[PDB]
Amino acid sequence: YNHYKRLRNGDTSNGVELGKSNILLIGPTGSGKTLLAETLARLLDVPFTMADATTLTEAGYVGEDVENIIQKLLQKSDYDVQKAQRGIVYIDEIDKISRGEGVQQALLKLIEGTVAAVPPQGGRKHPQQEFLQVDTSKILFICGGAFAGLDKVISHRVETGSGIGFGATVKAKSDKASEGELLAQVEPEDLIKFGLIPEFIGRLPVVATL
Amino acid sequence: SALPTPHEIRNHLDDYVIGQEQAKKVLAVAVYNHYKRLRNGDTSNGVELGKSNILLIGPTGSGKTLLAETLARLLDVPFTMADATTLTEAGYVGEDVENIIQKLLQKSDYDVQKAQRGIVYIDEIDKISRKSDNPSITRDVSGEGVQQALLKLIEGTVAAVPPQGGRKHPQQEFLQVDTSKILFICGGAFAGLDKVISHRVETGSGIGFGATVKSEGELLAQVEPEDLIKFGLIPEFIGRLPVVATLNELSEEALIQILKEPKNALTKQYQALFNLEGVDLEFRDEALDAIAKKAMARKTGARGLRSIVEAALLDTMYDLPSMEDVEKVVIDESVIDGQSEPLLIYG
Amino acid sequence: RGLRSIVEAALLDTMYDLPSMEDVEKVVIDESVIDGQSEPLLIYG
Amino acid sequence: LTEAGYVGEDVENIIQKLLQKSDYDVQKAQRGIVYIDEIDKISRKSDNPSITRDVS
Amino acid sequence: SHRVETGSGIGFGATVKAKSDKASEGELLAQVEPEDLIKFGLIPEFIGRLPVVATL
Amino acid sequence: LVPMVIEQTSRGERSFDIYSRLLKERVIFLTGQVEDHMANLIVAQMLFLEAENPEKDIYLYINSPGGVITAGMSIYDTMQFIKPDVSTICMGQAASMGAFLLTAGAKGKRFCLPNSRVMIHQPLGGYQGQATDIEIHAREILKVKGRMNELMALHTGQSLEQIERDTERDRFLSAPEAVEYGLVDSILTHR
Amino acid sequence: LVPMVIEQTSRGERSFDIYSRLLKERVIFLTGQVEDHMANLIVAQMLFLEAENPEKDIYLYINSPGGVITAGMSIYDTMQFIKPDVSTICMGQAASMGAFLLTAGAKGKRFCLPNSRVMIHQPLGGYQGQATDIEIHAREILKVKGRMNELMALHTGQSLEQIERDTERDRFLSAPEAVEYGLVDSILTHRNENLYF
Ligand SMILES: Nc1ncnc2c1ncn2[C@@H]1O[C@H](COP(=O)(O)OP(=O)(O)OP(O)(O)=S)[C@@H](O)[C@H]1O
Ligand SMILES: Nc1ncnc2c1ncn2[C@@H]1O[C@H](COP(=O)(O)OP(=O)(O)O)[C@@H](O)[C@H]1O
Ligand SMILES: [Mg+2]
Repeated sequence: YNHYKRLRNGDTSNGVELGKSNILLIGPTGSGKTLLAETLARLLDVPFTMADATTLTEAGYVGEDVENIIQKLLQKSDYDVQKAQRGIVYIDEIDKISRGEGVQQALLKLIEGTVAAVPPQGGRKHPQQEFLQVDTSKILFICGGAFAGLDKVISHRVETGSGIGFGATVKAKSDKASEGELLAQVEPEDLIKFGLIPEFIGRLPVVATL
Repeated sequence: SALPTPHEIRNHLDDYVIGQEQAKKVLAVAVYNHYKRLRNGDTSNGVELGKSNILLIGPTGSGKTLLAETLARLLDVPFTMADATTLTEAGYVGEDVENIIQKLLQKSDYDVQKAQRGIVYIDEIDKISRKSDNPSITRDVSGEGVQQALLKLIEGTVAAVPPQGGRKHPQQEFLQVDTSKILFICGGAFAGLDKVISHRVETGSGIGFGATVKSEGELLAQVEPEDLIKFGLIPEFIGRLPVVATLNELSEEALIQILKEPKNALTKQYQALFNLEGVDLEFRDEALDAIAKKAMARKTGARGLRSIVEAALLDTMYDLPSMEDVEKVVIDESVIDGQSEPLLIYG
Repeated sequence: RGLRSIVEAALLDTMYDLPSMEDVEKVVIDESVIDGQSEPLLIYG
Repeated sequence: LTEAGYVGEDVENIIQKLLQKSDYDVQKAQRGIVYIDEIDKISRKSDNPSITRDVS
Repeated sequence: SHRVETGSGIGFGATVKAKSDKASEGELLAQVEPEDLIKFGLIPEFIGRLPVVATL
Repeated sequence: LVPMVIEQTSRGERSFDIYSRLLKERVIFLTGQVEDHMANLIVAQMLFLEAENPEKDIYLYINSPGGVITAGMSIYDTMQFIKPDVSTICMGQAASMGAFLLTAGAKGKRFCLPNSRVMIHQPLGGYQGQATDIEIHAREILKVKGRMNELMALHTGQSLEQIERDTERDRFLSAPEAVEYGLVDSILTHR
Repeated sequence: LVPMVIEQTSRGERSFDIYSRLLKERVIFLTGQVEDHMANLIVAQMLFLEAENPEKDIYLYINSPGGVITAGMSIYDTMQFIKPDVSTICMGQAASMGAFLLTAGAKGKRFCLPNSRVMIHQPLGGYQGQATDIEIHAREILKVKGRMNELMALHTGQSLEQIERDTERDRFLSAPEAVEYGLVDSILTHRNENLYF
């Protein structure tokens, strides 16, 4: 609502620029991450595309790969720059790239906002200038992925730094209720230990946990 | 058509940046000189003005990337921002160093004559430094291989740029761009440089009896080229970058200023969001101090601030549109902690 | 190339405030300026 | 420059630049001068066996 | 194989697996999931458009 | 031999010794006779754990037939000096010094296994020399015995007189007996 | 067997020994009998720490029944030589040499644990041979006793006569007795109620 409310008032005459807030979705597999993004796109008639970070982990010509995402959105958007700029982008398996620092650096530039050149309506050959210039600053990006190791990290911090002794609470029966409450307490510090980049976390202030 | 003085440029930077005086002076002086060197394109005299490139050094969340963005707002000439981590040695599939100029052309509507007069900010330059060198007899692609390529680019040479989103190949569809007049601002958050500086300043003689025994921003302000050589930068690269500007770390007081003093301050952004919705938002001074401590405790710097505010006002922002007859919202220190909810005034 | 760095640092402050300054016709750089003990001498005319 | 088949560039490109200066007058280029800077950047890393080919 | 095989143990009680129990492509393609196809080089969205997976 | 153990971190798999892996989880072992070197090692582990995170509880496992007193007191003083609560667990047995350290743990964090066996007795000593030095050394061991009994009574909550009567000779106690004596808070029968 | 610990540095994780990790925090341990080798090791550590940071205080924990004197003098001289204030702490016990080193710490930075016990006595020695050599060795140990007593009086602030009377035979002292005798400055009963550091 907030992201689109800003687009509704693009000018917002004041001495204030409304910075975009992206979302980070944490949860297990099949918990409904992609469905939430898709359902929003159905509710709000905007183009929705889906990308996978693992495919992009190659770290070769990342600019072309990240730009392709935008190109995919334009096809669904019917090559409408205005409609495409309002689109929703969902990125999956963002945890896998963490340890690919170069991948994160390329991604955050796309998340922060940049101008991308996409060839118009395909074509055999077209001049540089003809390429459409779309801005990613106005596009909402949702990053998802399951962080299995992260749960243990939170426990090591929030709870006693144990897990091997007698007193250690390892009464784990795969209930997953403890894991859900523990992930709710997720903070940027926990993601840092998992391998994410602080710059990337700062561009994903909103953290939703399934 | 008088050019803006550095004082004017610094005033513009102050609107968005807080706490970096030396870096602001350097950038303002560099930009002013840049405009002067371009104005006298003919330069009818026996002198050719040579550019002085900048080198920004500062911890994360200090304002390096932000300073670059602010210049773009007040820069007539094309400004582009690039990342050095992608860049790879020619012949390798990662990326090439000519892509930078390509982005610059896009900002100038592919007007070569307008790009040569541009400014380029290269981020994450420290990543290229040989930190854990472990000699590269096989190859050094992400590090020393990139510095070597940039040398002529910074110094000034014609660069073959593909038309758009292409890589170099036998194809002759290349337009030549000259970087002799392009200004480069290489910014990197050098990690461990302070230790190198301290070693030089506190080298001492030995450890025995006969031997003699001897702030981050203040320590970094004593940076010399030799400190950078040991960090993994070729002497040639520093020569290309004469100027050096240090950025001190953000204190708790600075974070409080960042919340309200800037033109695009976090507090002002949310107030505008509520104001267009018909509601008034007020942040108490205690709340701002509380937010700064939370960010400092989490070691998230200024970036963390957006998250603290979003979480605090999540419940309020959810119920506010449906809520009616609500004219003002007040945030207290307790709200940031989560013990209490923000106070609402009904009219 | 080192020379460019030294000259830039010594005149960094002067270049910043020179356009704001008025009635300044000459700037003199002494040996002390390089060391940092003193500041450039400005002549007003 | 690269090793005749890789993405970077071709050595012949040099001559192309030379022709540009001579307005594509071959006879005027064949007698030209060329300066190859950063020639130390292309060198084996003190390795005679050359385990892998150095394209750059 | 990597996804669904955890290897074998070493003790007495552990179940040692020989080459004959390698579980090759025959009877191993039914367990396939979209994640395996993506690693093979297909697009995730492409798989979603083809829900039916007839295995021979 | 000490078997190595791999710990799966975020990216870098780390090889650890079986005893170092547990130390990373705030677990210390006190095995064998109590001497100065092993005691110094335990003290170093306590100090290191305190520096890392002083608000997390520490665990000390005890299987020892006892030993010198000075070393045991150093361990005891360190546990009462640091901020982290030192949870003592008895495995196998805990003699005089082991028991003094066992009962010295944080209140409510002293455990013992069901088949464990605790033993308490008066200090031991001796001297050979002139009568003057003998009289001096006798007072010292006597002062130590009185001091030890006071501390034993303070942690168990029993009467100093009762402790003195029970320490005149070797006294054995099972896990249930220790629970009713105030030595150990609770027994860990199962998980 | 000494456990190995991991330290998270800027470059990455690094493995260190427990005794070395503590040394990184300016902490030295003097355990067991005082000999030349262990004393030489302590000397090396003190010098290394002084060069690292000559302003910060060095903590030295002492749990030993004493030993050779010469080895102790080397450690003592090293402590009085370096600029850093060597904070001495008593764990378990401190015999003649241990006590001499304990009281030799920096003024106001000498601590003892509540249940520690210090012991002081005159030097021990002996020789076998001709009467001439016996007299020589006797005078030397006597000079050592005089020098040791003088230093003990200087640090504790007591009178040389009082020290001589108390060192003629084994004298035991607890933490409170040491404080009133001048061997130690204060006691360390806890970390979060004294904050002497
Ligand atoms: N001096 C400052 N004034 C105002 N806002 C600041 C300042 N420093 C940091 N910030 C805030 O922190 C955010 C991130 O700061 P950046 O300067 O972009 O980080 P950085 O300097 O690029 O460090 P890197 O690029 O991650 S190594 C900005 O978007 C601002 O909101
Ligand atoms: N809460 C839910 N309600 C309805 N369907 C769900 C829900 N959660 C998951 N699904 C089903 O799971 C699929 C999407 O799973 P998803 O969350 O995208 O997995 P992952 O998070 O691993 O990508 C959809 O086909 C959808 O039908
Ligand atoms: Mg940066």
